[PDB]
Amino acid sequence: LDGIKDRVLYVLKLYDKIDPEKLSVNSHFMKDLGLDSLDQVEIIMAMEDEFGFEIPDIDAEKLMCPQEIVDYIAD
Amino acid sequence: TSVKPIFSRDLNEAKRRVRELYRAWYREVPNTVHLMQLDITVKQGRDKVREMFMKNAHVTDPRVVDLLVIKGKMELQETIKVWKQRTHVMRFFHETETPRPKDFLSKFYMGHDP
Amino acid sequence: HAVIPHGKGGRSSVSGVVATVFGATGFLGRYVVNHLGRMGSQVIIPYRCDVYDIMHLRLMGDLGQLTFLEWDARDKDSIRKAVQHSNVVINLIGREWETRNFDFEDVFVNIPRAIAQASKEAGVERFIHVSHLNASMKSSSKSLRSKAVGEKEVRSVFPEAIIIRPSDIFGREDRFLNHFANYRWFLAVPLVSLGFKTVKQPVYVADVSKGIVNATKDPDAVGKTFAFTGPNRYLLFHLVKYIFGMTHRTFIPYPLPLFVYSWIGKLFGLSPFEPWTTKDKVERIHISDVMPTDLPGLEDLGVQPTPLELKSIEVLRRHRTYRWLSSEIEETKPAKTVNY
Amino acid sequence: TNMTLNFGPQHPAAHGVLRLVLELSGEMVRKCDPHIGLLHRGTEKLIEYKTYLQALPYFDRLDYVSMMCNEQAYSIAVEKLLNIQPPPRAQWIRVLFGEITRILNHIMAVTTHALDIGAMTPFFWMFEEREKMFEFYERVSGARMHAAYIRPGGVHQDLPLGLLDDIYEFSKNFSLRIDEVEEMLTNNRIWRNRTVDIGVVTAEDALNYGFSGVMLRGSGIQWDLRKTQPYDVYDQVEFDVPIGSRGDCYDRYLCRVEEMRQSLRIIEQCLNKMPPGEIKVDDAKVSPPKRAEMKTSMESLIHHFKLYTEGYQVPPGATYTAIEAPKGEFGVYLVSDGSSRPYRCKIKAPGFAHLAGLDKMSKGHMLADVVAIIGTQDIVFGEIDR
Amino acid sequence: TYKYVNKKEVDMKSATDNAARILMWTELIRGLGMTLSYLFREPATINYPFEKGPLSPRFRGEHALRRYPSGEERCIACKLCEAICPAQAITIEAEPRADGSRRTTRYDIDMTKCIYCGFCQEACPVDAIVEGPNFEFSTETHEELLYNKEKLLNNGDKWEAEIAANIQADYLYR
Amino acid sequence: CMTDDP
Amino acid sequence: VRPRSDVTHKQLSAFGEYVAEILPKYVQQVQVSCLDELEICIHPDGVIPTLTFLRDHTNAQFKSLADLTAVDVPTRQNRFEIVYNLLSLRFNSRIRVKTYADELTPIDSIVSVHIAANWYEREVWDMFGVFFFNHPDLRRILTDYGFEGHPFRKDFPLTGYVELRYDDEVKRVVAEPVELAQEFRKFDLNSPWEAFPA
Amino acid sequence: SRAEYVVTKLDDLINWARRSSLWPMTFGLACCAVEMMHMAAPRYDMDRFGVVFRASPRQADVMIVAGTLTNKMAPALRKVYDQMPEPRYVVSMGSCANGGGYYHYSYSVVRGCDRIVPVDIYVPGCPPTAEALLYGILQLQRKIKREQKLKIWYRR
Ligand SMILES: NC(=O)C1=CN([C@@H]2O[C@H](COP(=O)(O)OP(=O)(O)OC[C@H]3O[C@@H](n4cnc5c(N)ncnc54)[C@H](OP(=O)(O)O)[C@@H]3O)[C@@H](O)[C@H]2O)C=CC1
Ligand code: SF4
Ligand code: SF4
Repeated sequence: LDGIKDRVLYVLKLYDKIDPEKLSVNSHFMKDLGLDSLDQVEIIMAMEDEFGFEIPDIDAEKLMCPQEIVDYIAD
Repeated sequence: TSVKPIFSRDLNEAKRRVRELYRAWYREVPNTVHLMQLDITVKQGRDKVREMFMKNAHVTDPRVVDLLVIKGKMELQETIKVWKQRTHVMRFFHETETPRPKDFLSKFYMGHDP
Repeated sequence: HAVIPHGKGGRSSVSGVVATVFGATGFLGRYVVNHLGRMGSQVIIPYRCDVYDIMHLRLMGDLGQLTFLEWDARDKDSIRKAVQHSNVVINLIGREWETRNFDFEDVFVNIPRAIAQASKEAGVERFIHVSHLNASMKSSSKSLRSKAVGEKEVRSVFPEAIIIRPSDIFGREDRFLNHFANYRWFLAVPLVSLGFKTVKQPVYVADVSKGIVNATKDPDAVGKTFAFTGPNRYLLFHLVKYIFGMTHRTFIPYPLPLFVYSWIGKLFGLSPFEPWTTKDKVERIHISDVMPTDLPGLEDLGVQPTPLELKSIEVLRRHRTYRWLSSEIEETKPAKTVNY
Repeated sequence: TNMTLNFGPQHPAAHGVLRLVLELSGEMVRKCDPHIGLLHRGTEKLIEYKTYLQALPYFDRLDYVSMMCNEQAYSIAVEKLLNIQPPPRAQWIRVLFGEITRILNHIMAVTTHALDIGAMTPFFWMFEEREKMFEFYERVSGARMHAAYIRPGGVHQDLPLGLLDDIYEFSKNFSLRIDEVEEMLTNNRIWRNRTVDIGVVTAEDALNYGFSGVMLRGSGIQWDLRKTQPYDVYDQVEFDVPIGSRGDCYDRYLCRVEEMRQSLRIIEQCLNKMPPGEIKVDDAKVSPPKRAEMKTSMESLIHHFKLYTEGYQVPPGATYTAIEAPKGEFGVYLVSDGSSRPYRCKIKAPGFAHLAGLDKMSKGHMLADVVAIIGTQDIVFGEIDR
Repeated sequence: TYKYVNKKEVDMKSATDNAARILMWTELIRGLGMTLSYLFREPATINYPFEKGPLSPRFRGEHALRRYPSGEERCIACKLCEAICPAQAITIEAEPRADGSRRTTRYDIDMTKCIYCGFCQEACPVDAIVEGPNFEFSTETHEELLYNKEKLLNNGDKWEAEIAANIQADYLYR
Repeated sequence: CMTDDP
Repeated sequence: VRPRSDVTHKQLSAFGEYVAEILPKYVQQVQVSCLDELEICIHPDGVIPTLTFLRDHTNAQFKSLADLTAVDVPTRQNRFEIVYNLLSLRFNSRIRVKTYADELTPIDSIVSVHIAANWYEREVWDMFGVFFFNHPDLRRILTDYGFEGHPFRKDFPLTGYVELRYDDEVKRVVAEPVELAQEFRKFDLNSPWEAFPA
Repeated sequence: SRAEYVVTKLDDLINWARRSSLWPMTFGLACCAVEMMHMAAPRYDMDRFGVVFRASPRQADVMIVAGTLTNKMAPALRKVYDQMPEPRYVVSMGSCANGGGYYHYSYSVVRGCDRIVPVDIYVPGCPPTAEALLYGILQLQRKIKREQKLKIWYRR
């Protein structure tokens, strides 16, 4: 259950245009990181490759929280 | 005002479609750079995709956004199926053309009409 | 005497540089005519190769931009008429194999002198002479030394004549990169000192070309001896392996005394048809790249050098196999940089 | 991709330039998506920037196998807009060279069809006859093909003094030349096989996909715009449309050989009954003045100067006029403002519709079948690409 | 009036006839006879350099600018040859010659642009620009194909005798 | 054969 | 003078009313012009309905689509004027139904009514930019694969903005902004004197 | 015996072989193709001169570009030019391919094939007469005859 967060944290910092040590689970891609709308899209996609599950077009819109992403991936 | 809608009733719904296309292109960039043996970097190409998707970031009207992705989707279908060849893809990168400076002094020094 | 530059900057536009370029057919040359033609400059390309071979140059020049003249190095008159109406003369005459009827002196010092000599008589505004990098009048390779001899002479025939001095060049159709990659035929790839202590700094051909062209259109360069070098140096070991890496062909660096190897170069040199390796080439290959302390070339003349790894994929692709032909540089590992 | 394989632009089998991106399960074609525009050149936009008489040469190039018949369509169209009609002799001429041109197209279509199939001797046999016909063009227009002879108000210059006689000697013999091809292909034990029951098109489907040509006539639909809606003096002649049954590559072929035969019947008449008269309208307003007149009469110079420099000045309107070009219905929709240069000129190409049908014709067919069907549509990429 | 191109008992005579057609390839042999027949016909080809395919007077061929017998070039720069050229090929700029007469300083027919329509032949009032008979002017370089006034005037002088004969034959028709 | 006169 | 047959002018006019009554809803103007051709003008929404009635009506069978085109009147608010020309092998006549479409207000597709239109509709999108809903596969037909801009629009430069040449440096064909060596000479041809309309 | 003589003679032979047998790969873009099929046809037999009726992009010595080289076909032309042997040649045919022709100012037409493939002989005429192509093919034969590849090798 945390293992998901372990992976999710690994994916966010690897792209390197985000989380320069400011990575936080409560941190929101759009709300505080400032990462672009599109960049988020890239992120969700990224998570999909490591998880091995492709999340739908819409639910990407609701999760801007890594922690919430782990919430959904566990489901 | 009072304009009949094309595919979405509002910018919101329209933006949904743009997201999908971005994803599409994002997932495709790598394949093209390999099926066309293009001499570019997937990362590099993926930035280009971003460039284009934002070159038209200013559009506020829903109808204009819908036709833009209508055009966009046909673009990737020709990009895929390798209908466009290496020469039609690389054109996006404007590799051969010499970049023009936008500095006034620069233009003054070169062209009569800037 | 001049041509006001009108146009937007592309083909079918005018830049006002009428330039004789005697050795255009060359690997470097091809590129020099490309930019000069792109810019819209008037280019006179003297040629002694057959017309069929000179055809590749026709298309990059716009209608009437390129004029081809029949010319013989031994015949002084041919050089005379070529520079009659040019205001810029660029000399790229060079070879690696001393040919039966042309010695390193001729290709590097003798001929390139007569040329600039006439150019002055003509009244050409500027002459650009190209000589190999690290060229001591005492360097081991007859080639390099002879080239050094020339850069001196031509000064006296043509004062304030720019002398760009490029390193071995990296580009498609180049030797530096293809030669090593073609060692595939050889089961083992000899490397003097096992490819060590001969750090080398390649430079993309275009960078060199653009640089050269920029010289033609800049007053800052007079008597300047620029040195286009590169964006990163390399011990010959990584270079060799890297090449083999992109070519996706095995690597067996094998130590072989340069003494014995100079002999292998002699062997190929013996061959009548364009010896593939040259006793001098061998030496040059091992001659370690000199560090930079001279008039800056690239960047200084306006072009930022381009790393080797970036375009290597295009130069070495032809050497791959059926499947290896589909691999790209970023999944591949880029070799380490040794400045030493 | 089911081994998607571009038929390729460079292919002797593909007329001109055709990329047929085809997905073939082994030697069976699952889907044909023809690509077009390899010869788009702008013919429709270029015409808007040119005057009526300087846009006439574009029509010869639209489908140049049928060089003149195409001109007649623009001619007719420009004549309708001006409500002017050509003089009687010019009409017969246009039908004379209209038909000669049909033969020229069919000799191309039948013989080029065979070359792709693999029969090569029919092409050389009939290209010699073609050659002889070209010479008619040259001695009438000046150009072997791309004449510019049929202009918007009649033809340009009367026939040379002696052409009719030679368009007779030739016609008197050409038949045997068609007969020969026949003894070589109509009943070949092998032509039939590769052609029979290949690309059958129903009657209802042919009308639906807008085939409008032999392709319709081959399916048994009786429609020849030359009999249904007579243009020029094709009304005064008597010919039999060659309708077909069991429409398939072989049947339509037989139809094209039969119109070669029927056109000789129409040519004969035209030679037998062409009237004495003028070959261009007498309205200096539309037709350029004779050179003796422009060099001796002021009103004629003024009319020569204005006509060549500015133009007809067609009255504002729009018309769709269709003839029966050898390929099929060739029509020009020419919208026109009062200006001397047109506003729009969509060329309907019998061929844009026919290619589209390639998909619905070549289904569950082998690679060789596709080659046979492109032949039975007489696709000239100039008309399709325009 | 319509006609059925292909619109259509079993007797031993009939069948035996049909079976022989399939078994011994009778119709195939018929086709071979036709080609053997021509093998014996005289070939229609011409020695191209030695014998030339016939072209009658109206053949458009290669552009030339004529001159009056006296020696005064016919063109008076009205420039409607430029106006009616469909391809924009002819470029004409003029100025009054010292004589006071009107002549073209530059007359450039771009032959690669020209599509040999022959309207220029038609349009000229003095008939200075004519479609000359020569069709063999293939050139090694693209620049040679672009033609200025001096090449066309020189072309006119070389072919004037035949051009005059050709115009002589066809002027009544025009 | 433009003119049948030599 | 052309050989007008009034017999036609009348019969086609009469059909024009017939259609106008049968479909009061979409027909805006019907007119049998001189040259004896009938043109029924329909609101863009009537594309499907008016065609279908003509394709499948016993008293007006218009089976084949001769052509689908779009004149572009830049002045007109609705820029394009989609024109559909239809033939009737049963009544040997032709009618043209023309609608109006602006750049971003798409028209319905008639591929259903006539499959001939599958290609012409792609042709209209490529050249003029009108979009056709419910089209099976709308994609550029005539223009190059990477072409940007719709060419037959009156606002598109003839020469265009891009041209192609082979560049050795890159050993591949490469677009460059168009640079022409003799610009299209734009002769002004309109005469300042009109012709008194008959 | 002077090798120089020995060389010239040898070169000539080489030139005679290439110049006698030129196997043309023709494109037939557009119509000027119809005027080449006429050359192949009986009045003006191309074969008699050693020109084969047609060959594939490989076995072809000369490419005759007949017809407009539109922007979409421009990448292909090159490919096929690039897929031919080391001794290769291009005979541009037609005003539509020498320059741009009637369609020079169009947005979809390359203004000449010599902007995409180096061109050796330019045959002029909208439908360049078949005799004219034949003249053009014959001038390519005189161009090859003059080529002196081995003498330059010897003198290099
Ligand atoms: N990487 C490199 O190649 C480097 C090159 N340089 C210098 O830059 C110059 C250009 O290099 P590059 O283009 O590779 O050299 P090339 O080997 O390509 O030869 C350059 C040109 O010189 C001509 N040439 C050679 N010998 C003679 C002669 N005897 N008479 C007349 N012309 C002759 C050749 O024409 P043809 O073959 O038709 O006779 C050729 O086109 C050379 O002079 C070289 O010294 C310096 C550093 C590195
Ligand atoms: S028309 Fe005849 S005369 Fe007038 S300019 Fe053109 S050529 Fe000279
Ligand atoms: S040149 Fe004249 S003939 Fe040859 S293609 Fe272009 S138009 Fe057709």
